[PDB]
Amino acid sequence: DGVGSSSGNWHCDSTWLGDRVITTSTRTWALPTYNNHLYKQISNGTSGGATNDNTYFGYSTPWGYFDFNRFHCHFSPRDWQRLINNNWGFRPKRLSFKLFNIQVKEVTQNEGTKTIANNLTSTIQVFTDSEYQLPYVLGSAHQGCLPPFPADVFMIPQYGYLTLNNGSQAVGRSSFYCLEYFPSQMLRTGNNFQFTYTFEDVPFHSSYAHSQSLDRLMNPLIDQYLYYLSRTQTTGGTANTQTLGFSQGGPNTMANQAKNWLPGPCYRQQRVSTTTGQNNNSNFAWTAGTKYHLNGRNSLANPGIAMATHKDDEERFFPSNGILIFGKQNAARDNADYSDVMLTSEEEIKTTNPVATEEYGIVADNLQQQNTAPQIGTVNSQGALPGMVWQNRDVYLQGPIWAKIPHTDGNFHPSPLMGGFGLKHPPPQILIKNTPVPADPPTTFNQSKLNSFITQYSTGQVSVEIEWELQKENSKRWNPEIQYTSNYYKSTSVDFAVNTEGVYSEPRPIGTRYLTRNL
Amino acid sequence: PQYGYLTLNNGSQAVGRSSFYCLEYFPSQMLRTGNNFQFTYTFEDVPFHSSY
Repeated sequence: DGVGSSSGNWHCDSTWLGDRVITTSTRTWALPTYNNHLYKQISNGTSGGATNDNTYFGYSTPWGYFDFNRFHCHFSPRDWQRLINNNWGFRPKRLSFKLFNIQVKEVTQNEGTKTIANNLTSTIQVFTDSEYQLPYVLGSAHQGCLPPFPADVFMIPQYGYLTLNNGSQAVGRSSFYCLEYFPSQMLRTGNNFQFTYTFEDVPFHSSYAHSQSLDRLMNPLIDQYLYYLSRTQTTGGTANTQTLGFSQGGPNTMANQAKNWLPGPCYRQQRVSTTTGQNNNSNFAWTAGTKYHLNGRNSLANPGIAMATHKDDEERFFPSNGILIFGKQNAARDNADYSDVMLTSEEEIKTTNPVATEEYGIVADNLQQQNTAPQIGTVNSQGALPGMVWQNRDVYLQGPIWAKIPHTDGNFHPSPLMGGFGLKHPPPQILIKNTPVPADPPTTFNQSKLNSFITQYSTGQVSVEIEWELQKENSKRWNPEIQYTSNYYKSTSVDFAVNTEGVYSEPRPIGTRYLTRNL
Repeated sequence: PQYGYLTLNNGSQAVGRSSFYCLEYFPSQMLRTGNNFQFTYTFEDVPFHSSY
């Protein structure tokens, strides 16, 4: 451990072992100085043009954190093609972490001449929060991941958190967390940092699509032995009376047959079309949205429960706020055009789940009599019933991996609505910060705190290794499957590759459910 | 020198069977000043050269 000797290597490799796969990825980072080393109250109120639905209260800290909670940090696009073609599922088991080659630099600005020189004595402060005593920011799909392409250099985000509020004011039950109250390890150049984490048990991910549906689980050749009500009014003519008639279900009346299972839950949303001439001519993005009400606020049900996107031959329809939407390379932040975003599709789960843009079913409404016509009622929102089945939302190449289950008394089927894995004890947050170095103090005493600092920033590498567990394919199916493939004809540039200017780019969101399985 | 390589083509355009190799995908050893690097290779059998 000296100045003139490096303290690491470059490990970026993926190995396959039958039922395991170990992926390692290495990047290079740089950390600036946040808030000029100060804690700051930040808030938003109901004054101005703002509404009550968008207010907050919180604090902002000089610490920066690491986010690798997204699948493209670990999987090269060939390895994503090896994964989804040959397996019925996967879950992770354990991971590791390693920071090394810390360099700390200082900058000086004198009359346009900006000089950068080494600093060999300054430190950085890194610690992990294992016992979960902080707010958990990860798993909320923010920016700042490791880059998809290994040759790129990225910038570390900033750590800030929210508390309770009443408008732009706090309450008595609010909290303030000072991040210099936790034990941390200080590293000069020539040091390093590492730890090792172990996942708990979790269900496998369902990386398959059923080849069969709930309404078609019967034998097409044998009648049933169990009747139903088939006729109430006679058919002799116009002199009809009331009667009772019964029949057996068979091959020609397969909608009337008795069934054992129910489709999944429904929470209906509004339908919009990709052809702009077929929609209503008003701004209905928020007024017609699907919302859930929570303490005088209307939060957007995004992306809602796991429901199918569109039925057969209707690829142009999609729910307004019920799917994941991914932006292309160099898309605008506000008011991006339709040709600049990528819409995903969850048509694989229509074998069990209802379509998000249609109702669940039809129930009875009153008590029919001799002088009373019977009435029906359309169910738009249905909770759980005994005997339902459903499928969770699919995972993607650039979607998130995990999410922390909130510590409450009760929860029901704790899978994340953005897809991925549900964990009670997630991977811990890692917080990094430059230790301050003062400027020249006065010669006489002063009890004020020092506010004149030397401007610094740091850099180095990072290494993440995650081991996955697999489940192999074991089907007896005769005809060929469906595989993810490339395009055969020529193009201007190769997909999943660099530009002629050096810009990496992803053409399309890749799903996971391509193989088949019977119900 | 500098390392560059060629693939298949049809005119100034690629085809589907083309390849892209990213050279930061292989394991490599990083050297500061004061380090070094070495290896050792062995040839297979080959006929003698006819220097006559």
